[PDB]
This record gives sequence, structure tokens and C-alpha cells, in this order.
Amino acid sequence: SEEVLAVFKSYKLDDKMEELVYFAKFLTSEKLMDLQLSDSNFRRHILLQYLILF
Amino acid sequence: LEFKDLVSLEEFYKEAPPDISKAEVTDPHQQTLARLDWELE
Amino acid sequence: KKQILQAKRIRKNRQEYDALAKVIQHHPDRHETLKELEALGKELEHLSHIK
Amino acid sequence: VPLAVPLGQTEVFQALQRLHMTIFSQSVSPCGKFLAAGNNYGQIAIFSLSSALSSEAKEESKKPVVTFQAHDGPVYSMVSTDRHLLSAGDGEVKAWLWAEMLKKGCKELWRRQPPYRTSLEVPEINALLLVPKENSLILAGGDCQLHTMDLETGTFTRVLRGHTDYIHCLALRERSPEVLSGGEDGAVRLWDLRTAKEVQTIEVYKHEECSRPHNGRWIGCLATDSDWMVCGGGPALTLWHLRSSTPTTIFPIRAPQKHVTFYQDLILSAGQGRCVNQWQLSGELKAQVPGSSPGLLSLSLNQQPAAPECKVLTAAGNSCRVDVFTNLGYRAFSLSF
Repeated sequence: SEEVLAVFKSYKLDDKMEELVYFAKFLTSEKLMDLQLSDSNFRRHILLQYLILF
Repeated sequence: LEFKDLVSLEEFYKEAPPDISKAEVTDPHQQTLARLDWELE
Repeated sequence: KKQILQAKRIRKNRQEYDALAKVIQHHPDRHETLKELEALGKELEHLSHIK
Repeated sequence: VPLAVPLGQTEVFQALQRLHMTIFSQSVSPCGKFLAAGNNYGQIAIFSLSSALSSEAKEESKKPVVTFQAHDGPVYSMVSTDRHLLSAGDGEVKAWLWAEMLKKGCKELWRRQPPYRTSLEVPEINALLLVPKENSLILAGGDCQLHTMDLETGTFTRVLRGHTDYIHCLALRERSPEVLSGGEDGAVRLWDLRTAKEVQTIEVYKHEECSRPHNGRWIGCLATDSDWMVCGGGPALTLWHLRSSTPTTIFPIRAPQKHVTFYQDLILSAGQGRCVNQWQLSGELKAQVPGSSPGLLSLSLNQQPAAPECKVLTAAGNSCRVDVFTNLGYRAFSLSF
């Protein structure tokens, strides 16, 4: 968890891109793994899941 | 896909020295760069 | 993938254009310089004739 | 936190050498699969990069598969060809085979030393430039002179004399001048290979937009886009327009930058700071990705055909380890020397 939160702190998205079919479960795929880290909704889901666990 | 004067073409092509004319550009990209630095000089 | 490679190349070209244009815009205009050169040439010809 | 305690004279000495290690040079194999790292102590490590990037990866896979003593003094420069690994060490260039350096033999092909002024210093070789379109190699270092060597026969053809102090870096842009060279004297010089003369000189410290007299005048890094130039080091990280020699934009950073390169549409930089600096060409700081070293001296994009899986950015500097970036926002892992 400290390594993953370190990655989240160090990536620093800093994103008007959203101004320009629903995926229900997580997509546990080896090949993607970076299109999800570039998104903010995925980070919101993981941080909310941490807060619900805590 | 979000991004941020001029010279007549024959006058530019016939007045500039061949160092700044860049006869290998006869691509539009290097052509516009040749127009820009010719306007600067 | 092919369109986004072409898009980032065009974006680099636009940034090169902006980089040259910002340096050009630290210098004064072209046509106004031609007008004041014509005026200074006429005044210099008159002063040379008087001299 | 102190996991491994050495407890022994040999292992304490090895921990002291690892603690005081500087990694100067990096080279990539003709395939993507291998990496080569030069050492402070004249050693060379060989990194199985495809084995490190594999799904099956052990903690002992981030170790040199072959490390070997190769030079008496430090290894300041490597370069790689279609078949060879050229390494400039003490004052001379050795050549190694990629097929044989993995084996137990590890013999050299040749040993070439350029002619000098016979001063009692044995000067260094800071930059190796591998020139295509003709089998050649440009040597530059503490002799303050550019030497050209044929790759087939060990004969030295051209000697170029323009700098005052020694040279840090070389460049190539495939036009009529085609060779940039930057040095400790503070001037980027252009060297036409046909006439073997100097055709243009850009003094970066003379321009008041770039000067910064506190750090001094020394040019550590150059880069070419065949029309542009990025010059950095002592004065400032500056974007020059060639054929005009005008400072277009300045990249606002305090630490001196030891290396620079062109990405697809970014500018990568590294220096006395800890992080890798990602700039936009307009002059906006896009990112700063922290590395494991206190300072970095070398970046390498591993853009090689026939191995797309070995497409990473490798960084090295004042440490005994190499940071590997599989993505440009975070480090994936680090290879111990």
C-alpha cells in the first residue's frame, strides 16, 4: 500500500480534456495497466476503497 | 488535438540566398520555417 | 495509434512555429519599418542635396 | 532497514566500493535485450534487460550477468555498432564483441590510441560519436582536439583544432556542417567534415539571456533536431535556432544539466538534481519524475528494432544503480551494479 500510494503521489496527472456502455467490474489485465493510471476515476475508486477499508 | 504576417512566395523564393532558401524544402513545414527565419533576418 | 502519432508530430510542428513567432514578435513590424525607411531616405536625400 | 550487514573485510570493502560508485556511460546491444554500463573503477556490467523486463523475474535477475574489468582508468564513454561495443577508457578505445562478452573468454578486438602532444597527463576521452554514411568514429577529450578514426583500419585521418579547453559532448544532424561540439571553453562549434574546418561558433555565455556567471561557463550537453539545438550545462538550458544562432527559449531550472535529448515531442533532462526533467518545446515544465540517484549523468532511450518489449528509458549517475522507466511518470525498478 505504501508503494502504490508512492506511485500515486509521484505520477501527478494534473489534468479540460473531459470537456471534449458501462464498465462494471475492474479489468484485471496485464496489458493495460497504464491507461488506468492516466485516468482519475480509477484513482478515485482505489482511494475510496482504501477509505472504506480504513 | 488542442493547440495554440507573410511573404509572397515567388518574392521569397527569388530574393533569399540559397542558404536560407533551402532548395531541399521545395515539405511545407521546412518551407514555413524558411519563411519565418527569413522574416527574422 | 497512427492518427495520434501524426497528431503529436503536428503538435511539435506548431510548437516550433510558436517558438519562432515569439522571437519575431520581440522585433518591430515590417511595413511600418518600410514606411519610416522611405521617410528617412527622402529626408536623407534632401539633407544630402542641401549639404 | 539495514537488511544485509557485511561482517567481513572483503564484504565491507565491496560495500564501500558500491557506496562510492559512479556510473558514467550506457550503451545498448544491437538487439534490445542487453544493456552495458560503464563504471567509475573501469569496470563494465552487462544487464539482461529482456530478462529483467520479463514476467518471470527474480531478485537476482537485476544483477550483471557478466561484469568485467575493462580499463585501468574510468570508463567515460561507450558506443555500440551493428556488431561491436566500443569503450573509451584511460586514454584509448577498446572494442568488444557482443557475442563473446557473454561467454567466458572476454577478449578485445583491438586497442587504438590517438596521437597526442606528448604531455605527461594521458588525457581522457569524454565523448564518442559514431558516424554513419562512412565507417568512422570521432574522439574528443582532454586533448582539446577532434580526432577522426576509420573503423576498418586503425588510422587517424582528421584532426580538428577549434576549442580552448576540453570537450564534453558531440552531436550529429546529417546536413552540410553535420557535427556540433561543445566544451569547457563555453562555445558550441560546427565542424564540416569535408573541408575539415570550423564554419560557425555559438558562444552561449556571451548572450546575457543565458549567462549565469555563478556556475561558470561550461557546456555539458547538446542535442539536434536537424534545425534546432538544446545547449545546457553551466549557463542555462537554452533552445537555439541553427542558421540564425538566436536564443529562442530558456528552460527555467536552477540545477546544472549534464545530459539532454529529444523525445517524440518532449525534452528530457537530468543533472545535479534527483529527478528526470520533462520539458515541453515551448518552455513549460511538463513533469519531474524522481529517480533513485542523488544526481544523474546519463539517459538512454532504448529505441531498437526487433525488440519492442525493450523500449524503456534508463538513467544513471552518482550511484551504483540504474533506474529503468517503463513509463514516463514513475520508475519501475532499478538494476544494481
